[PDB]
Amino acid sequence: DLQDYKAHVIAKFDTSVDLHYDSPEMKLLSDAFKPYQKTFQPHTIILHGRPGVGKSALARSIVLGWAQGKLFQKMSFVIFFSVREIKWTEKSSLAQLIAKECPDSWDLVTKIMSQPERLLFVIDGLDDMDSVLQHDDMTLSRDWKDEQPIYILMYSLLRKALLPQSFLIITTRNTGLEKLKSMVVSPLYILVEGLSASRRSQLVLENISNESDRIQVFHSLIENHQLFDQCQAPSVCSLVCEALQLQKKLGKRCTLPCQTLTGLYATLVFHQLTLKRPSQSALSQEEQITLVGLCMMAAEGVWTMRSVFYDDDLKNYSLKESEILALFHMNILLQVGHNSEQCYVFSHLSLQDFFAALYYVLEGLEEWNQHFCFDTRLLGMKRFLFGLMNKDILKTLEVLFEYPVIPTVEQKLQHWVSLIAQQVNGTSPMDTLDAFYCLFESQDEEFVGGALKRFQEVWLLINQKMDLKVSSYCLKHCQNLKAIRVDIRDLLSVDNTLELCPVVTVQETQCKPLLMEWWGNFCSVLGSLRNLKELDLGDSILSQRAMKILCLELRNQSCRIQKLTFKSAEVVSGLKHLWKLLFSNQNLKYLNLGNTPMKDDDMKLACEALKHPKCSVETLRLDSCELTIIGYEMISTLLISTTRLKCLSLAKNRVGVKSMISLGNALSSSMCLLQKLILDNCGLTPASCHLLVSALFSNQNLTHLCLSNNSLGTEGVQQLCQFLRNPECALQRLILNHCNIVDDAYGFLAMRLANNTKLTHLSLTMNPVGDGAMKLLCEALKEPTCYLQELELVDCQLTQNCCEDLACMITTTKHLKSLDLGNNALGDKGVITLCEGLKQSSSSLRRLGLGACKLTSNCCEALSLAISCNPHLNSLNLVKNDFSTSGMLKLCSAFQCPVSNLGIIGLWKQEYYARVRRQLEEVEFVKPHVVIDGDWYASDEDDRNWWKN
Amino acid sequence: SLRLRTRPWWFPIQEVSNPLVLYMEAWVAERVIGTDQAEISEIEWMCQALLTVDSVNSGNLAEITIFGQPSAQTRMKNILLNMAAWHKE
Amino acid sequence: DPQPVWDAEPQFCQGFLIQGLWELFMDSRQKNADKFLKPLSWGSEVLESSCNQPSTALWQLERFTVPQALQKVRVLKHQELLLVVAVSSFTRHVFTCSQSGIKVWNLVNQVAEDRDPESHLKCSVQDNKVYLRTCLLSSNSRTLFAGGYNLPGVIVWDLAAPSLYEKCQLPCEGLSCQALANTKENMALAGFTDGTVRIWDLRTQEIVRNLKGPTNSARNLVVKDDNIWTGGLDACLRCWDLRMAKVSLEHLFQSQIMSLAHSPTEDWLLLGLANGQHCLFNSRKRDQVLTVDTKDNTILGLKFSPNGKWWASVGMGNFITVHSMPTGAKLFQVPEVGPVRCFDMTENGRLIITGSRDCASVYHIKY
Repeated sequence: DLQDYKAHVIAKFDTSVDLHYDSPEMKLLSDAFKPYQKTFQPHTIILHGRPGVGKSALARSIVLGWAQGKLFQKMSFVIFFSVREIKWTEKSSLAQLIAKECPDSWDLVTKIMSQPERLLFVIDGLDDMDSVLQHDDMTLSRDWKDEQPIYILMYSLLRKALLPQSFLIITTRNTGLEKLKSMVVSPLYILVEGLSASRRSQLVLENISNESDRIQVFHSLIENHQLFDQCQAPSVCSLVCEALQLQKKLGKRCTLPCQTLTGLYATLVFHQLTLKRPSQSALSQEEQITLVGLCMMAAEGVWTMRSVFYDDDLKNYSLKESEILALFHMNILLQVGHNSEQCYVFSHLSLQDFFAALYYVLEGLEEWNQHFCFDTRLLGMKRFLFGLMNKDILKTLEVLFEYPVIPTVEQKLQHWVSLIAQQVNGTSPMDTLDAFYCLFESQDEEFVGGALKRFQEVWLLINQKMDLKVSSYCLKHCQNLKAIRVDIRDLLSVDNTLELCPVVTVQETQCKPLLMEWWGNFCSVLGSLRNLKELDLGDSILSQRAMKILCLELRNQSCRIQKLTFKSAEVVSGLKHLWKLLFSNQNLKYLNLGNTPMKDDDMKLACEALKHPKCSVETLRLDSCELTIIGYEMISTLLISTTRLKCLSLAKNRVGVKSMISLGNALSSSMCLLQKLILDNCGLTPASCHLLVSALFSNQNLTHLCLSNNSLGTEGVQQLCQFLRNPECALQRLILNHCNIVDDAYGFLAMRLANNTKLTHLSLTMNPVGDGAMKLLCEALKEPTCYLQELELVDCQLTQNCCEDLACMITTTKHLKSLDLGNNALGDKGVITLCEGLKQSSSSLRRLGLGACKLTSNCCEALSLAISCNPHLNSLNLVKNDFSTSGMLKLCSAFQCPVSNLGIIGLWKQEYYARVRRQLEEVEFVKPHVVIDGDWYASDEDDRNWWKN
Repeated sequence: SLRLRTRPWWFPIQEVSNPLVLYMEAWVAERVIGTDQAEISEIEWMCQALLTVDSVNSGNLAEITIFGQPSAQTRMKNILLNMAAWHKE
Repeated sequence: DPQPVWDAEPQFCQGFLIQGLWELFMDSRQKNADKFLKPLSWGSEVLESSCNQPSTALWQLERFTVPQALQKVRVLKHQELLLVVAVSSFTRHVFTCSQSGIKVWNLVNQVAEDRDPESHLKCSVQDNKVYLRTCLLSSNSRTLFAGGYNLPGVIVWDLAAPSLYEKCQLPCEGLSCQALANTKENMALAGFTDGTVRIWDLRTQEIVRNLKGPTNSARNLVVKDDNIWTGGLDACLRCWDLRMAKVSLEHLFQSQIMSLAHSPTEDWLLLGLANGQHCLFNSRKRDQVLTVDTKDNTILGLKFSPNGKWWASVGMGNFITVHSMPTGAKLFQVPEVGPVRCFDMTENGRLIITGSRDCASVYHIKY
């Protein structure tokens, strides 16, 4: 009887003559059921692809080939199923389904007796059952002939737990694979594509309007990856071509744009709606109810993951197919199914998403509810909802519905887009880019302008041309931004690339790639803003041409940039053009040029340009550059001449003796006007530093000086004290972060600081001092004739013995305001005896750093009482210490007193229990200015980090 | 209008929704890419990128598609460009 | 007494917008600044800004850094007690294990709380009743080892093929896994309950050599270029030489050892005892041991950094602490719910997994 079944199965499926053949893409599937490795032989093959590609055709052709031959010969039997055409609630058995599929019933008894060794199933659909799964617990069925609703049998047959050692082939959707991958056991995955890329390009090319703007519209259509992805299926490509042709015909009558999917879909649907009406007028009430019911049904179907729409769903919303056919005349809501029950599925998923989006606009126009009787999957609906806020679609909707349309959700969308911009620690570029895409979908000036008004800072990654276009479009409406950062890693890495995609060129004459055009447009948009003053190149790698274009377009008369940064970019080719720009735009006064090697000619050109009277830069950095002795000679020659520089840095580069003497000779003359000088991480010997201080002895212009990470002897510090003692020195801040100064040098420093003004800041980090020299320092600064304000002792070998001296110093002093104690073994007794004199508050200190001082929970009471009544204290730090629960509660209760005026508090709040978290939340609630952050050193009231940038 | 290709288990499904397409000469494409599959599969594992070569175009142009995250795509493309440039000379 | 209280952590922007849209639809058919965490982009990085420092590091001190705090980004929902974890950040995967199976997840998905694995490998149905204890992952991310209580061997899975399937068996009839190891010369190691450490050949599956010691003496195993360091409840540490095949050194400690680790760069060995006392022993000089820390809870895990400048510790005491290698000073903490039993760290030192009862929380390292 097998031949009768063969004849019946070839008779029933016959719908493709030239679509099924011995294609090379089918031999791969035929050989797929073979052991790739000698150990492994696959048992389950799962096919996936885009929703619109012809996969059911593949399954049908497989069955037909088995029935005819030359496709599967060892396979003695195949069975085809279709679950989208059968209800999945009634109780049945595998025998009942097999009898429904197989006309004869006497064969299965002999079939199951010995065939399960070779028995193949072909299954279609299975993606719409992602909603019935209760996820709680389901009983596995081990044998057939069981009365049980069919979804459990699908689960059981899927586990290879019902009819084992039997091969299966499954067809599904990309987005329906979320729950299926943990069901099957060791599958083999095969991916299916639509048409090629060149064919898509030619098909889209043939359907453009060509009204003198064909290039831009074509490229906007094709480079958009989201649209081009779903243009894989032939149906969607045909729809897009039809919509473009329709726009071409009635060209002057359509004000809707043709650059996005929403415009084309609205064009088609609304033109079909207006065709039925003999004259331009308003839809009748029943037509309105039908439209509302259909849209809201689509919305619920999208929400609940259902795409079958049984007849009872049609009844529950008072809808019928005849009305839809009469009203639309378009292939919408097709009917499928061969049994008594019918199934209603849309012609695509895109249409369902579009109608789901269209629901939200029409919700509040009236009260429709009277006449009704009742994250990846939502990308299309969200994009369509964003795109439907265009004003022309709203105007047409108003004309149709004879009522003004003011959708509520517009405020919610604006609020969400604004919430991204105001972030406490900067903006995540992923959300910014996603918002830029969504706002480019809605081509409305008012909406975009109202959305982007509180950004003030932008960070972007650009690696696709469409990204350049959307950023260039949306940046024009940002009028509050002040700083930007672009990370172009690889798009412009290669200098030259000339190739054509189609067989012939798209345009007759281009002569210059599109990518260069879009880069130029983005750079000009950057250059034409008003409130932007800082430009940062981020982490990009640029060629010669990109740098040339940026330089040329930044020569404009409207750019107001003051800071230019190149600290992580390879721009070695375009330094000539940078030097040319340097003396043509006068609004910039800060140039950061770190980590870029410089030859002799580049330095000569830079020095020549820097001397030009048109130039106006006041800060310059050249750290980590590879310089020569001739470079140092040119630096000296520039330095002596008439220039406008006030800050110069030469960090992280070894300096020779000849360079040292040349620089000292140049700096010694009174005609050199410099305020600040930074020289850390360079290779200075004690002799070289001695000559440096000898040269500095006669100068009276510098105010700031840095010599960190250097080797300083006792002769050097003695010479420094000699220079800084005598009057007209005008030095305010001293930086000695890592030079090893020890023993007699601190005595000299204390003697100098005992009676000395015009000195304000002094730091002695990472230096070997005990209690003995700190005694001298505290005694010296105890005197009234010292005007230091800030002392930094982050990494000194400081112990708990001198805490009494610290307390007396605090209570007696009258001038200094800041005190840092970073990595000293303070202990608990030292801190409590320090806060004993700190609580009395005879001084006006405002900043106290107590991080990493080995504080236990025994010193909490004294700290709480000291911070309880001391209105002068403003800042504090308590990181890298441990605390028990009770001590933390006492501290928090102290935070809540009405007398305290703490403005910045340095804590990590994510390392305590729940109760401490709640108390800290209440502290934030009562006082609206307290900032509890761990990045204590990021707060810069006065310019303290001036040498680190 | 149908193409079939295998997808290994370790390649996520989220990163297959943005190919990269590059065009270059067919004669060099056939010689550079090769015929066997073991070396190609090892290259795909090393760069964490999957590539397919198509020569259905009537002209001397062949279509190459690369899948992966942007860094992997850039590295894999650089490897292919360097190999092709060396082979051409 | 104190109880940690959990809350929905991520609430990223897209989730907020989706919740807002969902609320409106339910609202209509009824008649009848906020804090967001940055996304974990591409499963690799976070794209944030580094913290500020009081001073500037040396020219040669560039790649030596120390973390500052940990931030939660996701939760992985198993159902059974978590025992071991792996990462292998080369392929952006996560392997979690329990007493009944291995569930493979992925990190590319952007989900606030995950419940769908990429697969579900179990071995209980093969025999009457078999459990799983440990797992291991090779350096190049091309092989996965696993062992059990009643298993007829240690299974070998292959992860470089177009499919995921069993490859070998490595016979062992009546011995519990209790430990695992691998070597760069294409050989495998294992240490059973009663103290036998047996070496098999990976490419042929032949037993090469057998090493025998007292009971419970192979609970932990760490290998070097030519040495093997073992120690267990016996409160001793001994070294075996593969070439010479007998004991070379032995040391006695006060309490039962619970974990071991080795520094990638220097020659220090980390030991975690049963009273919380960390220790360090020099592998090359082999002179003495020095105690650095003291805690009130037992210790159940150690691990070095890729650069060997800090280490982390997990245990029974509700806390996950991080210490600095130079001397052993405490840096910070993060509380949890119950006795933490496992964790692992990626190759690049960017993430850290942790599993307490049935949740495999993933944190992020803030440099």
